[PDB]
Amino acid sequence: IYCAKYRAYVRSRFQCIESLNKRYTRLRLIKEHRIKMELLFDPDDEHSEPVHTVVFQGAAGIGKTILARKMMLDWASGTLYQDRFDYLFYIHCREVSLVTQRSLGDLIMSCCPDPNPPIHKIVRKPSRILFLMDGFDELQGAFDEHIGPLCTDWQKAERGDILLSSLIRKKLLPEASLLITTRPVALEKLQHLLDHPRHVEILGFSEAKRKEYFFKYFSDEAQARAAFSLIQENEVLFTMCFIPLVCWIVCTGLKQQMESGKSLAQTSKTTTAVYVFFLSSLLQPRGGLCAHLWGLCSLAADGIWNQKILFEESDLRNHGLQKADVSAFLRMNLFQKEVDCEKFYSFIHMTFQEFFAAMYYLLENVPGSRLKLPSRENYGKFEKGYLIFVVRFLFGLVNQERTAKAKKLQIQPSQLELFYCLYEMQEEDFVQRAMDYFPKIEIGFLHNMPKEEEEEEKEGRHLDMVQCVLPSSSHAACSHGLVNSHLTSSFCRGLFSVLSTSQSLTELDLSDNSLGDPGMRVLCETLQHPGCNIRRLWLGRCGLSHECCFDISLVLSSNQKLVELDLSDNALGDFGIRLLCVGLKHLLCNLKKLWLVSCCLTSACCQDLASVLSTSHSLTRLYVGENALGDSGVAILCEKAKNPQCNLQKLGLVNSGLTSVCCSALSSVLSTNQNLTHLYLRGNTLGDKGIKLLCEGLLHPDCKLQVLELDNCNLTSHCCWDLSTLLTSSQSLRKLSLGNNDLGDLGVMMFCEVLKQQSCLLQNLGLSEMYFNYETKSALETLQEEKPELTVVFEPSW
Amino acid sequence: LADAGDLSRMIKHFKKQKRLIPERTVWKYFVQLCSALEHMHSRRVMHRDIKPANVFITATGVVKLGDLTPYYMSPERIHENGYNFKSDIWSLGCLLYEMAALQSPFYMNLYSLCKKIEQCDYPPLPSDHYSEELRQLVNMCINPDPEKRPDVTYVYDVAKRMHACTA
Ligand SMILES: Nc1ncnc2c1ncn2[C@@H]1O[C@H](COP(=O)(O)OP(=O)(O)O)[C@@H](O)[C@H]1O
Repeated sequence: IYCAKYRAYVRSRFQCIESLNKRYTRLRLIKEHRIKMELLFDPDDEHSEPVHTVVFQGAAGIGKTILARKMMLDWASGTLYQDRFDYLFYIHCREVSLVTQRSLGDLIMSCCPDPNPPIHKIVRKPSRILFLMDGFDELQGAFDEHIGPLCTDWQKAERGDILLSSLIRKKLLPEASLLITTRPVALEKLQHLLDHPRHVEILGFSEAKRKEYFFKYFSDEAQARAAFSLIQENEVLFTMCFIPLVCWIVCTGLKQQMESGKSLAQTSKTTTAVYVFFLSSLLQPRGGLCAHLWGLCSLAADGIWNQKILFEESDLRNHGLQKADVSAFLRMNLFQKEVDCEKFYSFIHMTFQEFFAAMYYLLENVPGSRLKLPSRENYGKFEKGYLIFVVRFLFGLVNQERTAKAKKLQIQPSQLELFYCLYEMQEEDFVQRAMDYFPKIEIGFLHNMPKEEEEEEKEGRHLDMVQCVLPSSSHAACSHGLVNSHLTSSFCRGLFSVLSTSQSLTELDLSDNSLGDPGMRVLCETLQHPGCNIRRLWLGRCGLSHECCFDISLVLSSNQKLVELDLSDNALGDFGIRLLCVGLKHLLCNLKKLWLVSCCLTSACCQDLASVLSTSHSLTRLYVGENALGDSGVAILCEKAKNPQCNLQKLGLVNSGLTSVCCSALSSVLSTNQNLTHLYLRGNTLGDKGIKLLCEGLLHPDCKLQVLELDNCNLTSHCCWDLSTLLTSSQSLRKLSLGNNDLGDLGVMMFCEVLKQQSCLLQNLGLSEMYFNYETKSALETLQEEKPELTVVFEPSW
Repeated sequence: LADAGDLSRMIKHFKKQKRLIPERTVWKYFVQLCSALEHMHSRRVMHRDIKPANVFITATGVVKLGDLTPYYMSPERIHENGYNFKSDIWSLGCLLYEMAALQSPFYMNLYSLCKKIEQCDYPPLPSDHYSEELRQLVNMCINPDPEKRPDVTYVYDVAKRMHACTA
């Protein structure tokens, strides 16, 4: 009964904002965890069983609350809503934002009293009530929506504090939904407040949808073909027009200049430049106004510094300069007072207020903002992007921008806090000010951008969905950094053009992302040309396949810079290995280490790998470790160093099979081949035969060997005395480790007996996973310190 | 049980590589750990044996979860008090410190382990190579008293965001 009345009221409320019914383009909604607003809130039992709440998140101005208004007017239009709900309540979090303890709020314009004692009777059985809380970043107070001291009752007729009610009726015993829209920065206040939420990130204006916006805005031939193309021909500002608010800025920032004509594409770089140019388009023909601008500036941000968001019928402005210029600002803004609908005044989207707050902190303690910073981000970003750009626009636009000496005293503290927030702080989700946007909007590119050449500290950023113009603008300027980025899948030259020019000092790793099918085939041209490039390289479990290999075989041949490459867990095992070995064997290469673990490989390729040691004297440490190869490669492993002077220091090896054949092959290389330091055998199903052939192999005098490991065995209680007597006979190894070996009390008894006099090894020993007795453990912990020739012994569990 | 391997293999790999496990991979394993653990506990089944050797993974990245006085032993359990769910939070904290800085927080005998437990000591993670939010999570999951330990329903929805913003 009361449905249609305030349905018509909200129709009047959100119809008047601009229209905005033939001015609505549908947007993109993402939740990966690795959409449609129709049944968005499904608690369906795929992975979201008990949920009653979602949170919307995007950057500053993506269109969350205008999407909410579209939802309200849409259901207020009906629009095929099968009635999951009955009554929906927009809660503007910059009007309810006080602390001063009102009760439940559902009468807004103070009409006749609604049936409120039946308004919660229609919650309990019909759970068809929903409160769109919107604008969490400005729920004022003292940035204090913490864990509630005391709860409220589930009728709310008492005049409890909404700081202790909506927090509680959000938190506990709700039986009613809420879809809070916020910047993700203030998710943390909402995070440890327990919710069991869902999350949706909101991603808007693509190419074709921006085209539909420019058609639905203007008339279809005046400049909808002319301004669209004239803004299209810019290197930025089509990327920047992912944000719909910048589209609103330009379409009503040259609609006033279609009368003057032909000034459209100019001076358009950043998120700062669009705001400053739009403000110049409004505040042009009156500069009188030189005092009005400072009056608007000097009072715009005390509503967040002292936290009073709407300006309260501008009685604050009735203090500071209430004249007809207020009506002029209202008419040129067109959304200050009328959207408050009774008496109050506000800014349009309050990124304007954070922008004028940046003007405030120019023209009025910036370390106070520094300390208060991460509880919110827009004020710092906009003041930085304002700063070097008006240092540039000191000689650009007129000197109304600053009235300076306050400019340098916030750029040098800006790099000071940047140094402070990088060098001992990495926060990845919510504490910003360690992001490259704050240098990006700055570009003066000779000190203040290359000061982060010093404060970089071997970083690595995270490019999952950002337009890559920003980091490519950033790190190609500076000259340090052993960077490890992530997921440059779709876009291409924002990888190429910056990883080419890294010639001062660089390094790279793209591990565990998914480079696409020509993401294999990208980075060829990045690496196939000289200068200075990657020294060593890892590609851990990345998206790679066969088709890359010949490609990177060329970067095998063309490189005098590569020393270590890894293809781990990417299925490169057959016929791409032929391309890899002909690329390596083909030319002289300065390659010293190589890593080929866990790739789906077999014994049908190692015969090629025999040649590369014999030809190349530079390939030295071939960790081929424990990819799925087995027998019949074993004679090729023997011919890997039948000859001496192979120049092979280490050799990581593979989980192998039958003990006699592999260790008989290994005896020849461990006897004949000099300069072979390490040997990591592990996971090898071996018995007495293999270690017997091993100690017969090390019985060969003047065969040199460092550190060796044999892990998986169930050894007889005689081999330990044999090997330790061989090691007292000659310093044949230096250390040894043992793992899951059921070798018993008698083996370690013989071991501490032979270790009592003339400790055989000279570096280290390891025995793990042992449930044996303590009477010998006393001797193990005893005889290690007086003779520290055996330094460390692994103690198993106790 | 899978046939690819285990997590201890995945730490021995980097121990050979002399490189710290990068954070996207850290969270990428940790979230599929936490969701399987909360799926275990929501049907009212405890584990009592949260050990890094008891973590079994395919070569694609899916942790196929293994079924149901050692060194890993909680302060209440090493003083023979109740093995609570806060002991599971303790073992998740020690497991995460192992996957963070390549070894356990307290790594012989068992007196001095209890002594540094009573003194509440552990080596600090470095700042520049792990997220500070992760270190705050670490300090929140190695609290001595059981009532100062947030449960899996907090940490799993923490790590869901930590991973969804590091996909
Ligand atoms: N579907 C749309 N059609 C046209 N303009 C839009 C659309 N969505 C957003 N905009 C632009 O974005 C702005 C509204 O964003 P808003 O919802 O107020 O952001 P927030 O939720 O952060 O306050 C408006 O200025 C409008 O021009």
